[PDB]
Amino acid sequence: VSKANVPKIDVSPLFGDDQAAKMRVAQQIDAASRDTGFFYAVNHGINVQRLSQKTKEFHMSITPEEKWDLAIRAYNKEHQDQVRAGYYLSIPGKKAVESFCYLNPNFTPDHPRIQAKTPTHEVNVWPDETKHPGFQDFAEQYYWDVFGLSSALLKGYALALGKEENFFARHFKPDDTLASVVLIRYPYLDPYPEAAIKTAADGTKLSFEWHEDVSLITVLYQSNVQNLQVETAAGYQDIEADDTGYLINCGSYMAHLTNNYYKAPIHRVKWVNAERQSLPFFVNLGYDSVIDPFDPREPNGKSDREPLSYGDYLQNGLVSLINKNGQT
Ligand SMILES: CS[C@@H](C)[C@@H](NC(=O)[C@H](CS)NC(=O)CCC[C@H](N)C(=O)O)C(=O)O
Ligand SMILES: [Fe+3]
Repeated sequence: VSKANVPKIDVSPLFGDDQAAKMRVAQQIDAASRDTGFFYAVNHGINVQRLSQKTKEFHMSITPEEKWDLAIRAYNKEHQDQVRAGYYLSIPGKKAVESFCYLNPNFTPDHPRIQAKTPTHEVNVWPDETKHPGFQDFAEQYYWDVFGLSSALLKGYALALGKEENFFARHFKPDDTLASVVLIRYPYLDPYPEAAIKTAADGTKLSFEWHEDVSLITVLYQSNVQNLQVETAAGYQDIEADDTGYLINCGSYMAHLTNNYYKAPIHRVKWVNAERQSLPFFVNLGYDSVIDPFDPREPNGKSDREPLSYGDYLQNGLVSLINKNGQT
């Protein structure tokens, strides 16, 4: 397969007050969004080597007893409130992947949306402090660091579409965002179970099938082991790895609001027998957020699509993705 066009864009102007420089970044985001749908964010300000080291100290020290105690509902019937947040177990001999998901640290027991039991809002669960010293405080601080990067990126997407810079960011707030971090471990295994390997129609061995993302945008750190592919008009292409930057793409909410001007790219995960990390931040809005759909290709900007609230979008999308590609 040939190599996918994935440009490196320096996103540092998006943090400052130089309006013309921000426009130059916006144009590069527009070009990448109309082409393969992917780019690397560089000069982002975040210490990704320390993120990798802290995440590795956690995955490698957590015990089977602690994983049952933190497990989501799909693995532990006792934990009916845990649909999104908590531990997603491996199944030795059948399923290789395992992961930990956490939500907004402001979703405390006194938060009005947790009091009302609104779908998609949960209070995070954490391992014992004495067993994992410093982990919960590191992980909460990381949520705010990648939140800050994502707010800057959202300024560049708004400019790219001909809008004012707070068009998306106004709907992305500390007190109510539905955004999530997932710390995915893909393990080295000897022998690697064949039941954990899927085969595409074209014969390619996979760990996760073709899909579009459920997000507005996705903001991803990975290790330096090549595995991602993107569908283009020329067929599936390889995305090169870069463990110093963040890989960015649009999810299906952005394709809805823009009448498919910025498509949600179809992508998949090749099977590789290597110990590695996939650490996505899914940029989601608030439960009642609505952006009216438009079409930047039409003279009058009007679209034949209906408004959809972010909450309804997120709940149905996460269920459909489990029915399509399986419980992770
Ligand atoms: C290249 S796709 C990627 C970054 C990842 N998959 C995923 O993270 C898959 C597909 S996007 N996403 C999901 O499984 C959605 C998880 C939602 C989360 N529990 C929440 O509650 O917000 C992986 O397999 O590396
Ligand atoms: Fe994805």
